[PDB]
Formats: sequence, structure tokens, C-alpha cells
Amino acid sequence: SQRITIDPVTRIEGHLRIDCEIENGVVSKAWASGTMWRGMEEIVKNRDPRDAWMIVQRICGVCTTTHALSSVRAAESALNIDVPVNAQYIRNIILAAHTTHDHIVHFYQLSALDWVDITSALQADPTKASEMLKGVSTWHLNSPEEFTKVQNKIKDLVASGQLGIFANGYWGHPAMKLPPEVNLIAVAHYLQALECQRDANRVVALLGGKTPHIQNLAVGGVANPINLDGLGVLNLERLMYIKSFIDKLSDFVEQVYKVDTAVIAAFYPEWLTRGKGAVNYLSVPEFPTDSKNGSFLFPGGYIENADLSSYRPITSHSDEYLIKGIQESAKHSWYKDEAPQAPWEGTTIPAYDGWSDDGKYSWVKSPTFYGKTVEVGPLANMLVKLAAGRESTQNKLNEIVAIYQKLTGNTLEVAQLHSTLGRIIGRTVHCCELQDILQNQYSALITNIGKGDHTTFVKPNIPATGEFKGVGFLEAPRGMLSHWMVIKDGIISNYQAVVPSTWNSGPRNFNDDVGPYEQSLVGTPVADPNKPLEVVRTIHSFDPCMACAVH
Amino acid sequence: SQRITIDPVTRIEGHLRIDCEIENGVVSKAWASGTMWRGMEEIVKNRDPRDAWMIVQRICGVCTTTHALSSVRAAESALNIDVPVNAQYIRNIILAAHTTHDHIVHFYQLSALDWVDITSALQADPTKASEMLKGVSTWHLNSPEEFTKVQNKIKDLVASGQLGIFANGYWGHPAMKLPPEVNLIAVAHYLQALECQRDANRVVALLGGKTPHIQNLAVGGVANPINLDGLGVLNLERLMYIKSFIDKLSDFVEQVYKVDTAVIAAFYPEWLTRGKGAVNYLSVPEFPTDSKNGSFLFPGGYIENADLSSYRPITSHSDEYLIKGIQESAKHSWYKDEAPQAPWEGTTIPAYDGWSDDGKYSWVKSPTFYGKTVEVGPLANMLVKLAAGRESTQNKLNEIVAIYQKLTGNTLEVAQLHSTLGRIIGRTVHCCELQDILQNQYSALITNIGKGDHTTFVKPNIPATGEFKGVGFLEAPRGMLSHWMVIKDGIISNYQAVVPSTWNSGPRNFNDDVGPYEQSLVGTPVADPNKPLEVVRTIHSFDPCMACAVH
Amino acid sequence: PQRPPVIWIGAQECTGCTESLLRATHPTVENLVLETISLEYHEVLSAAFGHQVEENKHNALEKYKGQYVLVVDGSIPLKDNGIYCMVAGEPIVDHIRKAAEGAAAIIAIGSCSAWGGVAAAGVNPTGAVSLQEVLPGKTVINIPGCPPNPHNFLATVAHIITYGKPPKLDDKNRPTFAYGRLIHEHCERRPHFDAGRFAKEFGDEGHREGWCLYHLGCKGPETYGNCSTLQFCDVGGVWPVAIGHPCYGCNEEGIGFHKGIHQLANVE
Amino acid sequence: PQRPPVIWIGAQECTGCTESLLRATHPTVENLVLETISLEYHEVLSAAFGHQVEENKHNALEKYKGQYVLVVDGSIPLKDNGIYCMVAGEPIVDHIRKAAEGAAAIIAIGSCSAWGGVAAAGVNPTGAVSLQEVLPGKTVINIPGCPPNPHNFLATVAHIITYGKPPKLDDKNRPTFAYGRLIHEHCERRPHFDAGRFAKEFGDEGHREGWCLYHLGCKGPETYGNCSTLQFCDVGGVWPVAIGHPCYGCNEEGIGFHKGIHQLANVE
Ligand code: SF4
Ligand code: SF4
Ligand code: SF4
Ligand code: SF4
Ligand code: FCO
Ligand code: FCO
Ligand code: F3S
Ligand code: F3S
Ligand SMILES: [Mg+2]
Ligand SMILES: [Mg+2]
Ligand SMILES: [Mg+2]
Ligand SMILES: [Mg+2]
Ligand code: NI
Ligand code: NI
Repeated sequence: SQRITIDPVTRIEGHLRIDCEIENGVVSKAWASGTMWRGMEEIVKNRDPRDAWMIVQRICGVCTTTHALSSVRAAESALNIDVPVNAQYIRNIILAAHTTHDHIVHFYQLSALDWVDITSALQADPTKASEMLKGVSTWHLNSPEEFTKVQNKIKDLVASGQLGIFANGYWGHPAMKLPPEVNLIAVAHYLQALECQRDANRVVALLGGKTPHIQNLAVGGVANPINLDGLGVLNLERLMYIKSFIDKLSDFVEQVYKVDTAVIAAFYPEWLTRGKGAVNYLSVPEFPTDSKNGSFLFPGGYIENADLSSYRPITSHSDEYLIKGIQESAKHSWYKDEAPQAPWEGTTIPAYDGWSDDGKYSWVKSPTFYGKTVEVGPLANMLVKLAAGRESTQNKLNEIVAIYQKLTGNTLEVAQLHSTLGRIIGRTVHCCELQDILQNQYSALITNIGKGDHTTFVKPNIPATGEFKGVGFLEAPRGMLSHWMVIKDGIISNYQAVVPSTWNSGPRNFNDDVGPYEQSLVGTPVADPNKPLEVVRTIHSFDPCMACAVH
Repeated sequence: SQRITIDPVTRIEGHLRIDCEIENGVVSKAWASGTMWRGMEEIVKNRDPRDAWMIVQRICGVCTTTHALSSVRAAESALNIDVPVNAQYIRNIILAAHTTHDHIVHFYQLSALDWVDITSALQADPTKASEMLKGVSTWHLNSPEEFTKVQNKIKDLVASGQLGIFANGYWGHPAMKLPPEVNLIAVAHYLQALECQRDANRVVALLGGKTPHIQNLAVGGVANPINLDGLGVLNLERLMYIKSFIDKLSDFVEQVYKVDTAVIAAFYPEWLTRGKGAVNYLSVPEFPTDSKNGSFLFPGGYIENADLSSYRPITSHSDEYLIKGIQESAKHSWYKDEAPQAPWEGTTIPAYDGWSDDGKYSWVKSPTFYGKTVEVGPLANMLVKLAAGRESTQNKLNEIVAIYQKLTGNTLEVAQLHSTLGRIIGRTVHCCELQDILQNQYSALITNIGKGDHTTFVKPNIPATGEFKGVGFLEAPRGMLSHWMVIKDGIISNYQAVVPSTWNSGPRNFNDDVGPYEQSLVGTPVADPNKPLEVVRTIHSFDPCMACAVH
Repeated sequence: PQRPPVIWIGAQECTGCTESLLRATHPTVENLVLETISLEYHEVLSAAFGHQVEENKHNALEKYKGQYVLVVDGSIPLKDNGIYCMVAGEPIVDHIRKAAEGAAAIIAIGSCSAWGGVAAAGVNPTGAVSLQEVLPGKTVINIPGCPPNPHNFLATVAHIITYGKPPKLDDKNRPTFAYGRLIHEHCERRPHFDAGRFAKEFGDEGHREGWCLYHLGCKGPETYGNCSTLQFCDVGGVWPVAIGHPCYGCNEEGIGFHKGIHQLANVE
Repeated sequence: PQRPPVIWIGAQECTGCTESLLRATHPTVENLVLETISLEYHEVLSAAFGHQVEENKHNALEKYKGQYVLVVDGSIPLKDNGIYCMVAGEPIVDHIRKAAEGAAAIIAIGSCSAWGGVAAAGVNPTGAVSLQEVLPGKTVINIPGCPPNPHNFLATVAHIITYGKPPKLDDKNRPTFAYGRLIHEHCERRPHFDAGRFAKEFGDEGHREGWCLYHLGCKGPETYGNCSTLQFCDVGGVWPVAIGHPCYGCNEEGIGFHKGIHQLANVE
């Protein structure tokens, strides 16, 4: 075979190395390696439980908000605190708006240059490009004039001889299949996406106090002071401002991002037949709407062996079956204790000994669910929603399939979703459905305040003796997140984060089974082993976050 | 024949009444009447000269900034203060960005509904509408999809039965000549204009402290503290923010407003042959760039009997020929003293006695220049610039003419500019040239701060005895503005504002000569005397501001 | 669906209060008039003029009797039987009184209508008075400022629409969310005031360090408002003091347009 | 025209400092990379990966020697000979020291690179240190915060471009325009502090009136920054205290990530 290394993998969060053995131009075996560790679990230990969320939020600034929310949920779990409903509405708006930013940036700024050739875009006829979208999109910024302005920006960049982030891209690679016109469409949308994601983060900032790294949470609720009639607090004027940005997100999401997802699939149909990472999938329900940390707007569940018809629903973040199944191993990771550990009993003892193909090769641990490898993230969350018969999800998928069918003459079957493109589709579906989450929760907040409920925070008490345990679940942009806190004598005695990219990117496990990234790469064609674009295509579809995976 | 009254004239600033005698379907005689007075000249009397600008700025909130700037210039003139050049750059950026907002709003929100029929827009084919603009505009928001979204907004408004500001418009009037497609184009641009003008006022706000009604001026300079390295003051970050809004204005101005001006002219070419208000024109130079209140970027001058070739240039705001020529009469105005008065000796003694066709019929005074009626404003300012041989003005006018030529096969000569449409064209040309003023003055400010000049304010002294006279000239959106301050024993002993709409809207003068509004209307065809749209078309072309005219 | 009707009448106005709406972002003026309200009468924006627009006003006063919000900017001149503001041949005070009869809510937007403002200052040439003075039996909601941040008005209207009543008001009928506190009791330069760090003249060293503007005449200590928090234009960091100029007290009767710029405020 | 080159290397970074750029408006990130600078190396955005992106780095280090701005986010781990951050098989400290050799200016963006930040807190598992600590012979410009407002960085770069030198720095090499003053010495809640008007718990009456957050643990009294003035995201009114939560001191070594949220600050 031939052995390649891709190090660094760019257009991800953090530091990732991918190695592949290639046989006759097909990947036969792969290794995923998180190459940077900070020890965030040890850093947060031995502190007041109330302080954890501000520290562990810094696990990641791409998926900002997520670790903050999971941390407060974990402490509230340990302490048996029911969060006020207004605090849930606010937490939910933040998570949904953040995830809108996150997914948009992933499709465009992180992923599109795997599929889009900017050199080819320079050859495009902008009027032909605009005509291709007639009856496929109603977006107001697909005119030839817009596309010509974008083309000229690329022209000027290339002419300057300073290509910057575009230098040495995979232009003319044999796996680049788009016509010039679709390349130009995609670049115009790449630039337009930056305005939409900015508006999404304006929603986050107005409730969080800033972004990246929100600062409005607390163990017990939120720090936003609700007072419609108060100066300098969360009043009606501020809520109206939030709404003005919520309303700005839908058109781009529905008329650009959703449409481009179908267009990419239409031109890359072989990518519906590779990149399967697992046969088991897990998601947690998300967006609680009652006064007892439940009544989720999105459902969760566990699918085994790709059988949607017999999946197991998960409706509670206190589900004992979910909690008891989660373990992590470090057999092939650079930690000392190798046997599978339940996170409340987890250790994170560094034991770096260099790279070994058959030994330790990553700072990511290997999570399992009742001993099985599991893929998490938007593919998992879409398939669970389909298995639950959620009509909103089926309808949104059907809209993408309808565009794809208009362009190809073909439909998409669920079997084809267990793939690189299916994973991208699940993420787009999630972003689309999150716009309704935002409208729903804004309306819920306005209604509840109008009923006279301005409560936001329940002050915790933390017993100074005893040992007790909590877990906070959250369905993050990249999949199920859980933070596991043990409190002893009033301080954090153990903290373990099991993060979605940990599930997907973790190395071979205690039984040497292969996790999603590594499994997904088997069978990848590599036309040019010096420029393995095809490998990065599949890896990017998981939206790797290695600060998350390793922490 | 018959007598009509138009009261209120809407889509202006302030309170205006227009009366017309119609004979054989044409206006034979007209009266213009300002119907509200506040006495702002009396309110500011007896105060410290330094306080005047904050009070008299409230003459008008449409042309906010202008009276503030003229007032400080008037006190600086009386006191013999040379304004620091950085203060000139800041004052100039404010005036140019304000005027950009002002002109855009005038063409769209105030004037377009004289020429555009929203009912007809409902019949338009959005694709045909977009196709009409190819090779006419490169604007990126002229797609059929944009136009369909706008058409659906109109559709929904009409369907609701609540037309609000659009109710009982002149839909289907025989003087409405645009095809459905051009009506739809104009409404789409009307809405798009609101974003551009908002960006213009973000420039104003960042230097003014807010808008409407800026708060950064002083007799002696400005209150902005220049310190590139200072927290909380006008530093490099704040300047970069200002620049980001300056840069957002050009495309709409050049690709939408400039083009629509030619489009309206192409469909209404008879309006190049009516609406002449005067044969004499006055403008003052504007945007001083030296340390001595001079070196203006825009030239000024006096045109007599439409003779550009023998015009008299005005290069200084201290020009004694300009100063000595200006008087106002109240023979046909509701004030007591009727003989022509130079403003330093002016009075404003109310003497309301009701409406008389041959007596007093307005709160507006009647200004003259060496005994002649004069039109001020964008038509005057364009014609003076053409007389000066200003290439930028020639070139910008030629761009509008070229679009007109492409659309009609006909050209435009200067004689046709003495008209309702020529006046509109002069305003558009001004708005276009002001974008270069903004770039020029932003760059001059950055450059000068980089040479180490951070000075902004010269503290005035005001002698406690003696009588001192000053005049502050400014070329405002609606034309030459002057504030005339007399100081005696340290306080304001006389204050007289002669405002551009005073020149244009003033009633018959001491010699019963007819001012611009009243003259422009003679000969106007009126198809329906109960719905005199044609009269309002010409009056709107002067951009009336009656709070300004009367004060 | 049907939108709540609004009737807007200008008296002795400079138009700056209407113009504030053109800076608004939540809602923008176009969303205000297309989605939030039905603006049944507004002379600055109305397509109709003259007889047609007075037809609109009378139709709306009858169709929406008891339902519309009446908004007035500018002061109302009572001297000499109201002739200092005449629309369609009749004193504006008469137009306003008629419209007030069927109003569900009445708002004085701006200092001129709220308390007389600049038009009533000095010798008061026209006998200008406030909207509340012209409507003694009605509760007038006062939204002062010259002009106020447009959202002080828009969020008041929104509270009426959304929750069915006005926002909470102080004893001058000003919404507490916008006017409940002195500017000086929520001003980011208070630390400099406390330490005696003052600008003495524009352009001096303290001024160029962003110090307190009390000794330049700042009226923050005697002016209620939200200028230091909500600020202006939604760009961040923009209000008079932050730009380098003292508050003039334009919100507050007896301060703005009465005291000189550089006259010192009384401190509580 | 040619644009000034920038090389950006992430060490033990969470990517939040890069993400700050996606909220920026002056310039926006797209105008930054297309008009303001040439971003010659940035792993989050670059089309090239692996051997191709390392080729880009080496080509840029040569073509632009003595000309580029080097930016580092994240701490640099020294424990166990640098192995806690390995890129292309080498410790990140070696990549950074190599790129530092040819730099015209060197910027530590964020608290992690400025002073170790969260990654160096507690027991400091990886021996994480600041950029200045690894480059003792160089003047490292520190732009702390977790993450800073992106324009604290962008205006620093603009000063280097436009006027040819770094902005004025304090004795921690932080730009004075952004870090020259304590938050508490320019905080709009100082009047409440002065009057003893304090929130005691989130959701209490004083909290819901916007009172001072000192007794909730606000670290404004011991943190230098511009959070109360420049604030965040350019929407107006948005920083932690204005939203209702105390400053945590994230800009300031020894405060953020060391003191508990609710631990009280020392007041000068
Ligand atoms: S309050 Fe101020 S802005 Fe409003 S009408 Fe009066 S003078 Fe004009
Ligand atoms: S006097 Fe003015 S600038 Fe100084 S703290 Fe009070 S309100 Fe702020
Ligand atoms: S300073 Fe904060 S946002 Fe920046 S890398 Fe460190 S943890 Fe992340
Ligand atoms: S303690 Fe915090 S909230 Fe209170 S005045 Fe100081 S910085 Fe502001
Ligand atoms: N999304 C996200 Fe980050 C990862 N993986 C977390 O949690
Ligand atoms: N422009 C303007 Fe207003 C008028 N007329 C002034 O000056
Ligand atoms: S002058 Fe007016 S706008 Fe605010 S800052 Fe003072 S009350
Ligand atoms: S926590 Fe950080 S972002 Fe500012 S408000 Fe305090 S220094
Ligand atoms: Mg089963
Ligand atoms: Mg872990
Ligand atoms: Mg001096
Ligand atoms: Mg006058
Ligand atoms: Ni992450
Ligand atoms: Ni005016």
C-alpha cells in the first residue's frame, strides 16, 4: 500500500491529523488523531460548581454556548434544580441562533471549497448562472449583476498574485465536478452567508452579552433581568431588537443554504454512496419548554443497525438507559487508564508515548454506547427525527429531495442518507428547522412575560458534605454533548466532558473497533495521493471540532 | 376657469398651502403660503452667541445639521475665528452624508409617488421589468425575484384594505405615464432607498453624537476629541467604523438613484419644458478645506438671466458683493415692516390679518438679490458648477444624459435643465458628487491626524462691549442658507435666518414680482382640477421645507 | 391581517420627530408602516394631498373611532386664536382636539408636544403649549427628547399593541423604561466625575481622555432619559457625551433650550 | 494594489479568537481577507490542507520576510518538550519561533496567548505559557480578552498598516485605546455603586432595575478593557454587565479563570 498523512487538516476547528493506507487508489485503513490537548477537565476540577460553565465554555469557541449550557445543566442535575421556563426560552433562543451561525459557516466557509473550484468560476457566464436557478430558488440576490460583481472580486484577487486563503487550493482536481456557473453561484453564496451568520450572532449577543463566549448563564437559570418597563435591562425594546434579527435569518437559510445543499448533491451523486461511518446513531431531545427541564421541541433517540423502525425514543435528559450506556476508553489514546470508564468515574491521565499504528495515536478518547460505536451529529439527529415520524423533518427533507429531483430526475431513499452527502443534508435540515424553533421560543417568551412571569433564576444551595453526581445533556451542532460533574464536600471532585466530536473522531476502541471518521474513510477513492481531497470531503462532512473532541 | 386650493401639500417638510387659478385647463396664476410660524429668530435673541446653534438647529429636522453649521459659522464670522481644519473635515463629512440621506429620501419617499402608480405595479411582469434595466444598471438588486417579493408586498397591502399612506393616491391619473414594469421597479427602489439613507445617517451619527439634531459643534470648531490611541474618544477604531458606512453609499446612489432619475425623465420628457421658476440663480461654495474658512471643494456663484457664460463666481463666504445684495421684504407676508431689509437690520414682527390674494398671504418672507428674484437649490448649484467648468459636474450630468439617450434616442441640452426635471436632475448630480466629497474628506482627516494634528477647537472670546456682525453661509440640500447674527454687549441683539426655501417659496415681493414656486406653476396643465397632481409634481421638485422657509 | 391604526398630526414641528423613524431598526420605518401599524394619516409620507388626504383623515377617524393611536409632534400655538398653525384653513388645535375625541391612546412624541420644547422657549412668540395642556381631560403619554430615540416611541406603541395597555409611566406620563432614571445616575463617565477628572474645554487633555463633561455644562445630573444606555442609531457607542459634547437637557422641561450649553447643572 | 501579509498560527486555541472576526463590521471578515490584508496562512479558512498548506506557509515566510504580521491565538505548552500541541509532526512552539524570526510585528490575540489564559489556569496540565514567554527577544503586542472585541485586534493591525508602527501600548504591551482604563473607571453603573444600589441575586429587584453588579462578583474594579464603551457586536448596549452578569475579569491575568464568578473584587 501507500501511506499518506494529512496534517494539518484545515477548514475544521482545531488540530487534526488523518493518516490513510491506500491500496490501488482506494483508502483501505485510516487513523484519526487529535494532536492538541489542554486538560480542561482537570483545569475545572476542585472549583465551586457554579464557576464551571465559564471555564468549560472555553473548550470551544466555534461551538461557543454549547459547553456553557451543558455545564449548567450538569450542575442543575446534580443539585436537583428545575430551571425557570423563561430561562429555558432564553437558553433555547441562544442555542438555536448559535447553531444557525455554526451550520451556515460550516457549509460555506469550512466545506464549500472541497466541492467548489474558484478558478472555474472565473470562466462562468453570470447570466447563464442566474438562469440555472429559475424555479429552484426565489432568493433575491441571484442576479447576473450580483454574480458579475462576485466574479470580478475573484478576478481581482487572482490578478493580485496574493491568493491568501485560496492559494494552492485544489483547482482543476479531477474530483471537482461543478460547471463554471455553479462554482460562481457557490462563491456568491459563500460571501452572502457571512451576512446571515452575522445576523444570527446578533441574536446570540443580545441575550448572551457578547459572542463568542456568552456570559448570561447561571447554575439556576440566566442572568438576564426581565422587566418590560425597566431601563437598562431586558425590556420590550430589547426584545423587539432580538426579534428584528431573528426575522432576518429565514430567507437565506431557506432560499440559499437549503437550495445549495440540493445542488451540490445533484452534481456529486456518488457521495451518497460512500462515507458511512456507523450503523448506530444517538441524539438527545433538545429545547425544553416546561418548568421541570423537559417537554422538548426536538426529539431524541437511539438507532441500532440502521433500523429506524425499531429505534428507542429518548424523551428525558434523566433517562437511565442513556446514562448507563455511555463509557469511554483510552486503549488507543494517550491516557493511562485504558478500560472503558463511565464518565462519573472517568480519569484523564496523560500518557503520551508518540505515534503507533497499533498502539496509542490520539488525544481523543473512544466513546461507546453499551459497547458499540455510534455516530452523533446532524445525520443522527435527522434519522432519529424521521424514525419518530416528525412531520417537520420529513417535510424539510422532502423539499431538498424535490430540488434534487428537479435537477437529476432521481429521488433520494433513506439508505442514501447514510453517507457523506446525507450527513451534510441532515445539517441543512437542522438549520432550517431551527428557524421555527427561534420563532416558537421568541413567541413563548413574549407570551409568558405577558402573563406576569418575569422569573429567571433559582439560587442554588450546595451541601458542604456528601458526594453527588449530575449529567447535563445537550444536542449540539455536531451532536450529543454530555458534561458529567461529581461534587464532593461542595467542590467539583470529577469533571468529564464527552463531546460529539469525541464520539465521531475517537480512535480505535478497547475492542479495536473503528469509530465513525476512520470507518467512513474505508473505500474512499483518492485520484492523487499527494492531494487527497476526497478524504477531506468525507472528514469535513462530520464538521470536526478537535478542541471539542480532546478538551 | 376656476380657483383651487391644495392644503395641505403632503410629502414635503412642514405646512404648505398652494392656490391656483386654472384657465382653459392650465394654471394661470398661483400663490404659495407657509401656514405655520414659530418665531425661532426671536426665541434665540438675547442669548450667548455660543448657544444659538443648538436652538436654531431646530428650525428643521429634515435638513438637520444645516442650521447648526450655519449658526456656528455666523458666530465665527462675527468673532473672526478661523476654524481648525480637522473641524472643517468633520463638519464637511456630516454635511455631505446628511445631504446624501436627504436627497435620497426626497427622490423616493417624498417625490416618487407623483410619478409612480402602485396599482399599475401589480400588473407588472417582474421578469420583463428586470430585463428593461440590462445595460442600464449594474445594481445587484434588480432581479425578477426581488421585484416579485416587492410586488407581493404591494399585493398584500392592497388586499388588506388598509392602504394607509398609499390610500387615495393618484392611481390611474392620466398624467401617470410609466408602464407597470417601471412602476414596480420604482417601488422596489423606494424600499431599497431606505437602507441606503440609513447608512448615510450612521455616518452622521458617529460624528454628530446622534441624528436627527447633531450635538458635536461649537463656536470655534467641534466637540469630537481626536486621539487615535484614546479610549472613549474619536480613535482609529471609530474612524474605521465611519469609513465602513461611507463605503456603503455609492452603489445605490450611482446604480439606482442616478439611473432612476434618467428613467423618469425618459418617460416624462414634457417635464423638461415646464416648471421654470426663475432666470437668476445663486449658490455659495461649500466644503472648506483650509485653516482660514476657505478653499472650498464645491464652487459658488451668481447667474443672471440664465447666462452661464457671464456668471459671477463666489469663492469666499466673506464676499461683500454676495453679502450686500441680500434683502427680504414682507409686503405680502404676515409681518409688520414691509420695505426690503438687509438681514443684519431685519425684523420679524408678526402681523397676521388673514388671507388676501392681493395683500398678505404667507409667513414666508420674500428674498431678493440686488432687487431680483432668485432660485436657489440643486438646479442653481448644478448650473453654477457648469458655468465654472467643473468637469466632475459635466461628467456626472453626461452620465444621466447617456442613460436618457439610450432609452429615448434623444439628448438633453442645458436649456432643458431650466425645468421641473432639470431641478430633479441637479439634485441627483449633487448626491452623486457628494460621494466623492465624503471619500476626499475622510482621507484628508486620516492624513492630517497622521501628520500629528489632533486640534479640533479654538475657544472663543466674546467682547462684553461693542457691536459685531457676522454671517454664516452654507450650501444646504435645498440651496444657499445664511444666518445673520448681530452681537451687542456680549449677547445676540439680532438674529435673522434667510433659508433656501424662503428664496424659492416666498410670496410676491415688494415690487409684486413672483418668486420661484409661484412662477414655476404658470402654464402647468391640470387634467383634473379636483386632483391637481401636475401642480404638486412641480412644487415637489423644489423640495419644499416650510419649517425652514418660515422658522 | 388588520393592523392597528395610527393618526399622526404635526403642529409646530420641525419634522425631526418623524425623521427619527427613518433611523429606527426594530422596526424599520418600512416594516412599521407595512407590518406593525396602518399609518392612516401622515402628511410627510402620504401619497394623497389636499382634499384627498383630508378625506383619508375623516374616513379613518370614523372607521377607527375608539381604536386608533393619535400621535402629535410639535407644540400647539394658542396665541391669537390658533392662527400660528393653520391646516386646511383651520387652527391645528382644532384638528388635534377632534382627533383626540376618538383616540384609544394619545402620544406626544418629542419635547415640543410633551412640554412645549424649543418652540415655547424664550418669549414664546406664538403662545405654544404642550399636547397635554390642549387635552386636559385625556391621559397623554409623553415621549420627550429633541427628538427621542425612535424606539422610545416604537416600544411604547408595541406595548399598547402587544399587551393591550401603555407601558408603566412616571408622574410626567413618561414611559419608565426610557425616562425612569437621570442620565447622570447611569452614565459611564461617572467614575471621572467622582474622581474630579473633568474636561475644561473641548480638545484639552481630559477631553481627549474621555473624562466627565460636567464643567462643560453637562445637564445629565438634571435630565431624565436613556441616552447613555439605549444611546442613538443602534451602531453602538453613540450619544452626545460619548462623542464629546455635554448633554444639553433636551429631554427635560426647564433645562434644554432654557439653560446655556455651558451653564452648570445642579447636582442631586 | 498589494495587501499587507498576515500569518496566523493557532497553538492551544479554542478558535474563539478567530471567530471574533466573523462578528466584525469594520472591517467585516470578507473585506479583511479581500481588501485589508492578504491572509497568507490561516488553518480555519484556507482551501489548501496538509502538505499544500505547509507549502503556503514556507513560501509566505520567504516571500514576505520582514514584512508580515504574525498572529498567535492559544497558549503554548512547554511541558514534556512541546508535545501537547503537534502540527505536521512538530511542536507548535517550533513553528511559532520560526515564523517569529521574519515577522515585522507579532500579536498575541486573546488572553491565552497574551498571558496563558484559561489553558494555563488551575494546575496547568500542559505547562501552557504566553507568546511573550516563548519569544523573550521580541515585543509581543497583547490583545487580551476571551475573546477580545475583534476591532481591538483589527484597529491594531490598521495602525501598523496605516501609520507604520504599533498603537501606543501600556506596560503590558496592550493597546491603550482598548485597555488603557479599568472597566469600573468607565462603567455606566458606577452611580449605583456610589449610592450603594446593588443587585444581590440574579432576578432580584435591584438586578431588574439595572443596578451595580459588584456584590455578584463584578471584576470591573480590577480589569482593564473597553467592554463598557466599545462593548460587543456593534448592535449597541451589549456587554456582560449590561446584559445582567458581572464581569469575570477575562481580560486580566490573575482575575479571569482564577477568581470565582461570585468572589468579590478589590476596589482601589
Ligand atoms: S421635539 Fe425637537 S425634533 Fe421633535 S418637533 Fe420639536 S424641535 Fe423638532
Ligand atoms: S456630568 Fe454628564 S458626563 Fe459627567 S458623569 Fe454626569 S451625566 Fe456623565
Ligand atoms: S483567549 Fe479565549 S477565545 Fe481566545 S483561544 Fe483562549 S479560550 Fe479561546
Ligand atoms: S462593580 Fe462592575 S457593574 Fe458596578 S460600577 Fe464597577 S464595573 Fe460597573
Ligand atoms: N457542536 C459542537 Fe463542539 C463538538 N464536537 C461541542 O459540544
Ligand atoms: N436644505 C434645507 Fe432647509 C430648507 N429650505 C435649510 O437650510
Ligand atoms: S441633550 Fe438630549 S438627546 Fe439625550 S444626551 Fe441630553 S437628553
Ligand atoms: S469577563 Fe471579559 S469580555 Fe469584558 S466584561 Fe469582563 S473583561
Ligand atoms: Mg430495540
Ligand atoms: Mg472527556
Ligand atoms: Mg486654545
Ligand atoms: Mg428669516
Ligand atoms: Ni467545538
Ligand atoms: Ni428644512
